[PDB]
Amino acid sequence: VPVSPLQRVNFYSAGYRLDGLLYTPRHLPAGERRPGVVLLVGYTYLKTMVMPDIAKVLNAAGYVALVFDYRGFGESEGPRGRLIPLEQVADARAALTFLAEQSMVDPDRLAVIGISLGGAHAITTAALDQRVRAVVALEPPGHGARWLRSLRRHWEWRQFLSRLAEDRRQRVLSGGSTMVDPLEIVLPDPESQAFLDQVAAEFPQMKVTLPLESAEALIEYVSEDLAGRIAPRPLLIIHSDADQLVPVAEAQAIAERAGSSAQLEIIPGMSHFNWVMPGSPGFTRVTDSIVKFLRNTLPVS
Repeated sequence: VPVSPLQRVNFYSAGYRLDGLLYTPRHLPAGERRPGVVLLVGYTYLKTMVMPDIAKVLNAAGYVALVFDYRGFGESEGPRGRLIPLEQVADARAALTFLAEQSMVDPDRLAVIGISLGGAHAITTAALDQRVRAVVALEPPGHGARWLRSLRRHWEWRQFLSRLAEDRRQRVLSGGSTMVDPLEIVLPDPESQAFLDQVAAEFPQMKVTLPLESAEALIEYVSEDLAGRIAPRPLLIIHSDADQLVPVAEAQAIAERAGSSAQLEIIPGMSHFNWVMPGSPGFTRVTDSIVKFLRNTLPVS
C-alpha cells in the first residue's frame, strides 16, 4: 500500500482526539522506512501555521513530518484554549507514539522540531523521552516566569501576579478561571502586535481565549531545568538578537544548562516573524540550518 504524500491523521492524548497532518516524501519506495520528525507549534498557533512549509522542506530532504494541534486548540478535542505546557508536552509524546507506528517511519530515528513555546516543548519532550534522538528548538523560552516578566515593566508584572493570585483563589473556591485574550498573558511589543493582527486577519479561526490558569502554568514552566537531561543526544537552538517577543537571553540560558552536546545558532537577520514566509531569505537560512543538523544526526541513509 503506497503512502499518500499528505494524510489527515487522528491519535489520542489523555482521551482527547488530536488532529494532525502527516507529510511523507513523494514517490517513496515501498517498504522504505525514514526518520520521522514531530513538529511542535508555538503559543496558540494552529498546525497549519509555518509547519506545512517546514514539512515541505523536510520532505524534499527525505524526512517524514507530523504536525498536530494541541488539545483544546484547532481541530483537536479538549477544554478550549486551556493551555497547560506539560499537557502540550504529553500531546507531543502521544504524537511520537503515533509517528513510530507509521509504516514509512523508522521508530528508532525520531526527532522533534519546535517553534517558540513549541521549542521549549521540544526540549522538555526530549528530556523526558528517550525516543527523541535529536531536537531543534527555535526561539525557546527557557524560564516561563523570566520570559513573561521581561515583557512587562516591574510594576505591571506585580499587578499581573496579583491578578493571577486572585484568579487562583476564585477557581479553587468556585471552579472557573477568567478567560482572557492570549496577548494579555504574552504581552507583545507594537511590532509583534502589528504582525499578530495580520496573521489573525488571515487565520481568523486561530482566535481563542485562555484561562488565567495558563499564565500561572507558563510561569512554573522552566524548560532550562530539564535541558541538561538530553545527555549526549544533540540539541540545536536557533535564535537571534532581533527577537523582541522571546529575548535571545532565553536561548542563551538554555544553552548553558544543556551543555556541550547542544549548539546555539544565532542568525543575524531574524526577528520573531520575519523568517516565516517560505520565499524569504530568513526561511531559507533557518530551514538550511535545520536540514544540515538533521543530516549529520539522523542521516536518511
